[PDB]
Amino acid sequence: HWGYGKHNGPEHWHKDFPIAKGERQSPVDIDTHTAKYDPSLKPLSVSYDQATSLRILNNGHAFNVEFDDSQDKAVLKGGPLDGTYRLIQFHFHWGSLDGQGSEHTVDKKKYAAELHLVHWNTKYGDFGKAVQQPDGLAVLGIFLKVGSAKPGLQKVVDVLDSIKTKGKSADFTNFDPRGLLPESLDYWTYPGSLTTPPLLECVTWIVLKEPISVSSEQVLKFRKLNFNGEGEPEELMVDNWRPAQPLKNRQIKASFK
Ligand SMILES: O=C(O)Cc1cccc([N+](=O)[O-])c1
Ligand SMILES: [Zn+2]
Repeated sequence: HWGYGKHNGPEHWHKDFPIAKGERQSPVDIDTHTAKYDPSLKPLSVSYDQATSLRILNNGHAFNVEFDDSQDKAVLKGGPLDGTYRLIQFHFHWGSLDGQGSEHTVDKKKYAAELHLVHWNTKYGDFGKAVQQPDGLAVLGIFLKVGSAKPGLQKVVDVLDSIKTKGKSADFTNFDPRGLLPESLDYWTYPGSLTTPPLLECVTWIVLKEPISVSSEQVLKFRKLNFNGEGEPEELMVDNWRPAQPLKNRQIKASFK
């Protein structure tokens, strides 16, 4: 099955998921000089005051912080979006070293990590139906750089020891994702895909310009996770990022001047 190695990594995914070579794949490089300011874009509305996290999961590819998405409790709206998109989970992608890890790049710059807050369009009723639609998901992507610690991330880092290996979960209630957001909500947006199989072309991407800062210690704890299951040969969970894919016939739009 797919993963991030030599033998099963991104460069192989097309064999089981031919949409890997599609017209609207993600991530992409954001060429800041060619992304045009679009005055018709709105401010993003991130409403996470009632978000109800339930659990954290090592799925063997990353870890997921999961939310109760059975009511409109944590929603993303506005920005480039029509309608209302409910938060279901967040996760990250990161590197073996601070010089890589992000999926999107900015003028070819790779950040140490990238956070993805995944939301589904309520007009499709559930996640599984939403991923079948071109406007089914909105993913908010936030870059991480290494510097000052992010106090709001620490709760997540400290639970990771309990989900070291693939298939482990742990209760993770009352975590507030507002603590992961940067000051500005300036963004780039473009139409794209999931960045892991099945790579479905169902995402409006909203990538924030301003990274968050996390400490070296925090990211080092991400890198102590394992791709393998309990008791199997240890292979550190690092470099779980898909590289930039061809932009093809897409425009990246900027919310800011
Ligand atoms: O489980 C998976 O890898 C598929 C999946 C599910 C939800 C979000 C995703 N994304 O690319 O942001 C991908
Ligand atoms: Zn992701």
